[PDB]
Amino acid sequence: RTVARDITLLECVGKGRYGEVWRGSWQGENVAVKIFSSRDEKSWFRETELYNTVMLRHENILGFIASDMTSRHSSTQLWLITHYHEMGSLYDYLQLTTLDTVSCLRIVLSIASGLAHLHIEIFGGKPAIAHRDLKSKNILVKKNGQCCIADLGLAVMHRVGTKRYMAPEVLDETIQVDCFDSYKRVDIWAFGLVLWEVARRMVSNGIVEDYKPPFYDVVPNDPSFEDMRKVVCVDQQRPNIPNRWFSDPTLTSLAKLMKECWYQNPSARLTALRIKKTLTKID
Ligand SMILES: COc1cc(-c2cncc(-c3ccc(C4CCN(C)CC4)cc3)c2C)cc(OC)c1OC
Ligand SMILES: COc1cc(-c2cncc(-c3ccc(C4CCN(C)CC4)cc3)c2C)cc(OC)c1OC
Ligand SMILES: COc1cc(-c2cncc(-c3ccc(C4CCN(C)CC4)cc3)c2C)cc(OC)c1OC
Repeated sequence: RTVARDITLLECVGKGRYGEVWRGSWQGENVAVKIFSSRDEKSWFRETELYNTVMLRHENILGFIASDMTSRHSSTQLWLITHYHEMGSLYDYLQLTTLDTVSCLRIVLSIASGLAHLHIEIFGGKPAIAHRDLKSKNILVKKNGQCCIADLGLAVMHRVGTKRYMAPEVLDETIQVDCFDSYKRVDIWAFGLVLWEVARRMVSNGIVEDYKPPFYDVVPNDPSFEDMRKVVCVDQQRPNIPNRWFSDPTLTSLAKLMKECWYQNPSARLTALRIKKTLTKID
C-alpha cells in the first residue's frame, strides 16, 4: 500500500528555545508539527515514551497524531505531530479577548477536566500522569470554547518547569521527589495561576483587568529562580484578587478556588477532581 508521509509545512506559528511549531497539511487536513531543537531532544523522547506507554485520548488533551525521527546527513530530526487548533494558545487568546461567565467557566472547567484525566490512574486504563509545566502557553483554545492541555515533554507517570509557575516546594527544594502526589500538587499550584490569568479577563459590571502573567507586579520578565523563591517562599506573596471580583458571584467563587490551589502546604491544596466538582456547582 501507499504510505503518504509528506507533510506540507505552511506557516510557522511558534518559535522558541524548544524549536518551532508549524501549521502543516496532510491529505488536505491541518496538523501541528513541532520540530525540536537539539537542545530539547529529551522532551521529544519523554512525550514519545509516554504515548508509546498509553495512547491518551481526551477532548481536553492535545490530540496526538505521530512522533517522527528522520536520519539527516549530520543530525537526527525529531517531529511531534498533533491536532491543529487555529485559535492558538490560551495565553494568545487572553491578550485581546474578554470573557463572560459562561465562556470563563467553560475554559477553566475544560482545563480541570484535562488535568484530572492526566492525574487519575485507570485500571484495566492509564497510569497517573503529572504534567510539570502547566501554564497558559501550554493550553490551546478550541473552536467549541473548551481548551486542551499540550506539551507532555516534562510529564511523569506513576528541562525544568517554567520558573514563573513553579510551586513554593520546587523553589525551596523541599518537594518530596519520591512521592508522585507531590507532582500533582505542583500542577494544582500552576492551575491556580492559570485560573487567575483567565478570571482577570472575565467582564463583570463593565470592568475587566488587562492580561498580565502571574506575578507581573513583583518579578522581572524572565524572572530568575531566586526572584521567584523570594516572592513565593520567603515573602509568601500570591496574586492579587481585585475588589471588583467580590461584586460578581462567579469571580467570588473562582477567587476562593484559586486560594485553595495556592496553600504553602502542598497537601492542603484541592485535587483536580475536587476543582471539577466545585466548578460544576458555580452558576
Ligand atoms: C510511517 O510514518 C508515517 C505514516 C503515515 C501513514 C500514512 N498513511 C497510512 C498510514 C497507516 C496507518 C495505519 C495502518 C494500519 C492498517 C491496519 N493494519 C492491520 C495495521 C496497519 C496502515 C497505514 C500511516 C501510518 C503518516 C505519516 O505522517 C502523518 C507518517 O509519518 C509520521
Ligand atoms: C495517524 O493519523 C492518521 C491515520 C490515518 C489512517 C490511515 N490509514 C489507515 C488507518 C487505519 C486503518 C485501519 C486500522 C485498523 C486496525 C485494526 N483493525 C483491523 C481495525 C482498524 C487502523 C488504522 C488510519 C487510522 C488517518 C488519519 O486521518 C484521516 C490520521 O490522522 C491524521
Ligand atoms: C503548546 O505546545 C504545542 C502547541 C501546538 C499547537 C497546536 N495547534 C495550534 C497551535 C497554534 C496555531 C496558531 C497560532 C497563531 C497563529 C495565527 N494567529 C496570528 C494567532 C494564532 C498559535 C498556535 C499550536 C502552537 C502544537 C504542539 O506540538 C505539535 C505543541 O507542543 C506540544
